[PDB]
Amino acid sequence: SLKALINGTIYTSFNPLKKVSGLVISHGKVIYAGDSEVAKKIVELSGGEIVDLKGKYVMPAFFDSHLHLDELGMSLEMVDLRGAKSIEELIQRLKRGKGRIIFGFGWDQDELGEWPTRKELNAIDKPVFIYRKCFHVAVANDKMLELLNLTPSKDFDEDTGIIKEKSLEEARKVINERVLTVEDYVYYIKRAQEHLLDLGVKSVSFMSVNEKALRALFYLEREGKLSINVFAYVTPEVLDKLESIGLGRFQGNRLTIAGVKLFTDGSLGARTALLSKPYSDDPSTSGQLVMEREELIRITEKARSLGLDVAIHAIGDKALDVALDVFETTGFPGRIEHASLVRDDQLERVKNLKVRLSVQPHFIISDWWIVERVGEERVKWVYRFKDLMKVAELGFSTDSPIEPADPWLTVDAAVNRGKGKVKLYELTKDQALDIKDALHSYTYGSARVSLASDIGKLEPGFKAEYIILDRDPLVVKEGHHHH
Amino acid sequence: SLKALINGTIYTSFNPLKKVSGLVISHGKVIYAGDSEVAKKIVELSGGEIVDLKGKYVMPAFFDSHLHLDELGMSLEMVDLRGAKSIEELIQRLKRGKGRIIFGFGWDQDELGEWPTRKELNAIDKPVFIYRKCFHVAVANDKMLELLNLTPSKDFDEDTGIIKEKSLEEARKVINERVLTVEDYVYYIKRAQEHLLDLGVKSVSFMSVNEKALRALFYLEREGKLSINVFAYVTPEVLDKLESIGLGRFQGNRLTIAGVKLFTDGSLGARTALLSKPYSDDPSTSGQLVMEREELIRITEKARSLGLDVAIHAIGDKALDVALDVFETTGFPGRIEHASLVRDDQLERVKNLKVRLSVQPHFIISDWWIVERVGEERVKWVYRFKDLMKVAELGFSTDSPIEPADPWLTVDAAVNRGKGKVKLYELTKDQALDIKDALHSYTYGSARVSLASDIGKLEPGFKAEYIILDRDPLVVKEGHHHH
Repeated sequence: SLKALINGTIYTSFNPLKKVSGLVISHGKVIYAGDSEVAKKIVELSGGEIVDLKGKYVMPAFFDSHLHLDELGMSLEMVDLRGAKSIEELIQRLKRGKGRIIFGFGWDQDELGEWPTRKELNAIDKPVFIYRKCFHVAVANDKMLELLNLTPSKDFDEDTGIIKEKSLEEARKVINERVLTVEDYVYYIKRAQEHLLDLGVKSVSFMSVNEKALRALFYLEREGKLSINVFAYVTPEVLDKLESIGLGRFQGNRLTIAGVKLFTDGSLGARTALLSKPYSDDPSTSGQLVMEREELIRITEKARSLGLDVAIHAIGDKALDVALDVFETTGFPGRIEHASLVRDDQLERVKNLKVRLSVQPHFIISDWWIVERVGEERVKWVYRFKDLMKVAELGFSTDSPIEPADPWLTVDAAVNRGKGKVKLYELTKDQALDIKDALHSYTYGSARVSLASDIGKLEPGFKAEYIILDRDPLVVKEGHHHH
Repeated sequence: SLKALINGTIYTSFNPLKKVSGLVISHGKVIYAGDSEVAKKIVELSGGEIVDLKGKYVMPAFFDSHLHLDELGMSLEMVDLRGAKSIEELIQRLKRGKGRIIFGFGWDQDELGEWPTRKELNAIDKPVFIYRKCFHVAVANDKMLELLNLTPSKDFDEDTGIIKEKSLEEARKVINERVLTVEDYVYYIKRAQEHLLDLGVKSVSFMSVNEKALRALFYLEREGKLSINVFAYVTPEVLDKLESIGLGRFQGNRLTIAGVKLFTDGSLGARTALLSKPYSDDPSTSGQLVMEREELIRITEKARSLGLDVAIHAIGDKALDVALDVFETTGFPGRIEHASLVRDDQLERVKNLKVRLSVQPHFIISDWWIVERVGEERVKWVYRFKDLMKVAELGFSTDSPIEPADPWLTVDAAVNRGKGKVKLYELTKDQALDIKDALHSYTYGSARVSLASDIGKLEPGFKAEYIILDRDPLVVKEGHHHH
């Protein structure tokens, strides 16, 4: 169809700020951006729909440059056990849960009075698997333990049903590869995309797409049931399978086979992020390197032989050195995920290697313990978005479901930096972004970081991914957007 | 870019005949078809290029619904040994050949005076593999035989270098899977597509895409070096590998993973096509079934589980029964390739199952021996294109490089049926098509047969694949098209 959007205020770009009064759209792409009367005239001659905006505002849709579509779907279906004050309350919540397997999250023995147990969870006549708050421990009943068939170890207590550390790593792998079916993944991804679409997020980079998530994505693409643009960054294990048929970058209608996702380190919360000096609240540790340079380089080169992008998780400042070493050696300006701790000296190296950065501003709000982890002397390195925007293309993301998916909450985090919420604000005030730069990062910034060359602006040649607002987005309080 | 094609005669459809004077094209798609002044006005308002046709004619580009892109590339690079009158002449031709391995075709011992031999071909300091006329026998030198490492049998004479029957089948498999590299396939496909593009063929169904051809296609697609639309029909072996990642129908920019290609029988020339009664010139044989129904159904269902199309080769009339049995049982209206012999009773079954047909009219010209194979009593079943067009969507193709790729030669074959060239004309006069129906079959007919829903017409919504002609294509002698 050929359509015009007329008689409204259409933002086509944020950096630089450009507004028009009329758009012409042909087959999902903008072909004219300018005067409202010209737009209407074009569509009158051609034949087609003329949409009266009636003074409403139009902006490019949000692009979340880093999330987990399958995990978001699971999270939306999970039983919420946060704030449960007794085993009784916990069992009552789990009994209301729907589906083949009852997944839950968020319980805390401090709230409950005691740990939940395998025996207590046997009262639910379904496999039950429940994550503790912070997702480093889980408890399972008999039926779920039968499905999991976990390797005996000290990290798996068979009597109490408590699964932690590497046994939890095993349990997650088994759930993701064996227990869940492709049909489950289709269901989870459908749920996630409808949630995102309702929030105005119309494009994503889906990180760590595994074998079954990829099968689900292919299914949804061929059925025309993918409702958002998905840039798939596969696991190394999936990359091996792509290589076996020679499938590299491939852009479909909604699905793009985009890249591979790699890890250098863990997280600051668990103290597994790799630092150049020990943790300030644990001087015995400096974090944990997940993969060595040689293996990271090998996977990067395999991906590059297929024209695929390479995204590397690096939270700690030493992990960033490792990630930058990989990109320097391969001569590929890749993307770095998180970039949570960046030293003053690393800013110029980021600039010189021309790397892309995907950051998650809502982590400022969630990670209240950050200054305890890194100390005051490293505070200036923390989530330094204003500094990073100067040296690299910067995209915004939520890492959903780790943070809420609502883009306005992440915009607020970047603009206001946890003012009145967390210690970090007072210490890092000068890193606050203005609303224009935040919206740019969450639209065109995210698209560029994801190598989506026709997304992020509403200028001619770009995909017509837009959202319609009642008010000027630059002028509304972030937490006050409706419907 | 937004462009207008104005001041010309643009055929947008052949059945029914529709002409306009102006087209507007946006991002490779037609968005307006109509008056020349309206088209120019649209592009003036929008901004963009206005192309003056200066009275020239425009038609949808040809769509060859069945060819072998890799084999066409190889054929164009091969040494032509047709008409070589001595071993001396043959060696002289092969010495002028370029490349790592010297491939040749078309020699005949009747022209040469004698068979060529391994020893004689040792005079060329490269691996040499030379097909006899009709491609059922080949001869190879020492170097090529080293590369091939063929299994000892009666069909492989190691002293003379003569390879035939199942040893030739082995040699071809080894060449295609092991001897040729992906880089060779990239080179062959590039050569083929430039040849086709120069002929006005802008879309193809590429049949029996093997593992390395698929790798090459993926490479060309990601590099943006595919210059024609390619609908890939993979081998069953490749289909297994698609299934391993869940890759089904997938439409990229130029490359579509479209389907799987299956075989019921052989060919009438070799008397391997499967007939319901013995051959008229060999009463001892009725042809040869390549694959049984159960296996054909299994592969069809595997493909259908991935939303992939299924194309079945059926030349003989009994082979057609087998193909129709597969489509009936699976409940899938698939496509049949060739449909060379169709009985009066099979016409209604074709109609009822709603199958698509890809036919090759130039076979009328090449297959001079056809009436000897099938006899006069089966002549009415032969290449009955007018009858078939009444009961099914019909696409035209060349099966290149088996026939010449020039679409005008195939148009002529359908319209004139070998008048003054072969016996078949006088016997099957009434099956001749008019030029409008031939052009329709070679554009929209071929697209529909290949499930290319946005190719084949120059109406709004369709891809702008067109060719520019000096004259009205409906009014020019077929063999008289220039440049």
